Amino acid sequence: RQYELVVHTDIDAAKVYMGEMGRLKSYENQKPPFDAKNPFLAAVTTNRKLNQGTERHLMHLELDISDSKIRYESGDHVAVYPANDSALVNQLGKILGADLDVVMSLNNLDEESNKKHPFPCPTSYRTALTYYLDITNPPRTNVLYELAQYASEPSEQELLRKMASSSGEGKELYLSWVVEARRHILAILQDCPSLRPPIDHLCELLPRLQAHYYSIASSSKVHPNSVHICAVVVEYETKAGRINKGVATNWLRAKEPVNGGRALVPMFVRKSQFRLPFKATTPVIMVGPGTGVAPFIGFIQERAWLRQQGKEVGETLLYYGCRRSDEDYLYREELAQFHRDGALTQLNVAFSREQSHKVYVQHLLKQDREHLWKLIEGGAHIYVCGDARNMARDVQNTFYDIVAELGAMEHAQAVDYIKKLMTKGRYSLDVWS
Ligand SMILES: Cc1cc2nc3c(=O)[nH]c(=O)nc-3n(C[C@H](O)[C@H](O)[C@H](O)COP(=O)(O)OP(=O)(O)OC[C@H]3O[C@@H](n4cnc5c(N)ncnc54)[C@H](O)[C@@H]3O)c2cc1C
Repeated sequence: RQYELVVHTDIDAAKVYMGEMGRLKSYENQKPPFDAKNPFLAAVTTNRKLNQGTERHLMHLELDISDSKIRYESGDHVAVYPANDSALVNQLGKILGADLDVVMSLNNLDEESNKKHPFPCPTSYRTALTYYLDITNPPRTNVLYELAQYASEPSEQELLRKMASSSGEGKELYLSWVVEARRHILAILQDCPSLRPPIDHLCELLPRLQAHYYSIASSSKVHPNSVHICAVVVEYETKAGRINKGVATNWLRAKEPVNGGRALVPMFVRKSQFRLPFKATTPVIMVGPGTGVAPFIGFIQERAWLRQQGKEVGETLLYYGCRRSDEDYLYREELAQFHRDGALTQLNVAFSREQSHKVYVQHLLKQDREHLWKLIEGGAHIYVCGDARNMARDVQNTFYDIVAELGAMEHAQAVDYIKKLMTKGRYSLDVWS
């Protein structure tokens, strides 16, 4: 293996990592500048449910960044360093027969290597499993390969070796049993009960818990000291009878502003190129169904603020979409108000499940082809946010058709027309999977 275990049975508390990603005690003793290595622990001042129905949980959070000196603009992303579910960590410690509160360090056997440890050390197994390791995604084949030796029941050891191998059947079993069944490490330990790996080796094998990104849903012109997040919680039943929970979204959902004690979220801002036009008079066309509406809430807040200040602001159009108006229409109240006040020139919403067939944002775009062409020819900026798997492409193709038709040009010329808009920064995307 790559690291050797050094147990610290008599270490001073002040020398022990408790979840910080960078410098020891940086989470507790907060000093700017705040960035990825020194994230700001923002207090959650608001955490509320956005959707009307109960099929899913969509939430709006407001993170207090006052005194952080952090600067941001609508369009930027906010990264958060989440924590795993404490109950899940507890289950892992129990099934492994390990004392999670043991403080230790895993040191690279190669004393010259720049990578001295697998994560911040010294630290306890509980802390590592909570803040530093990924214990929810399907383990890679290499992890299964190393774990097989620890399964004392021959049949289970054979199963693990098979799924970690390159045999035809082995690959199909891994695909269905680990990947498709979404079996995380605890699920594997439960389904192969003879598997008893030492916790320190397990901590060396698992991947690191990663920062998760969200599109800031506020304008710094309106909320300079608060960063807002709009997110859908990930929670589903697996094909193995278990309930899997997305790490960051369930961690955020549990952040109660609230005995007192503020709910803190370690975060940092990652600058993007997704930006409103330099001139407020320039029109904007925003397309963002579902949580893709996130950055546009900030855009609209900003355009509304500018109008309120007394500045001239161009047309501001939003093409939003949800399943049902009484199920998951995000920011329905806020958007209605912005429209009523004139901040939002047009509020076009596609309710995809209110009829037998699908009605999506691109259907509304095409039906508004005339005005959209007028706006585009006039210098308007187009923005698309949300699903990158199909929505983004479908929307792009719709703009191709609009330009080809009303622009009286061939598809090829339409593609070049849109591509030039992208190079000129007039067609921007903020999509994810
Ligand atoms: C630049 C950028 C901006 C983003 N902005 C936003 C935003 O504004 N709002 C927002 O809500 N999200 C946003 N996301 C998505 C966000 O970063 C997270 O991926 C999402 O919140 C899920 O994280 P999690 O920690 O809860 O899930 P994780 O624990 O990371 O788990 C996610 C994984 O679970 C699996 N999964 C999810 N649902 C199912 C299912 N039904 N069945 C089987 N497997 C499933 C997939 O393999 C998925 O990759 C953005 C992503 C990027 C890259």
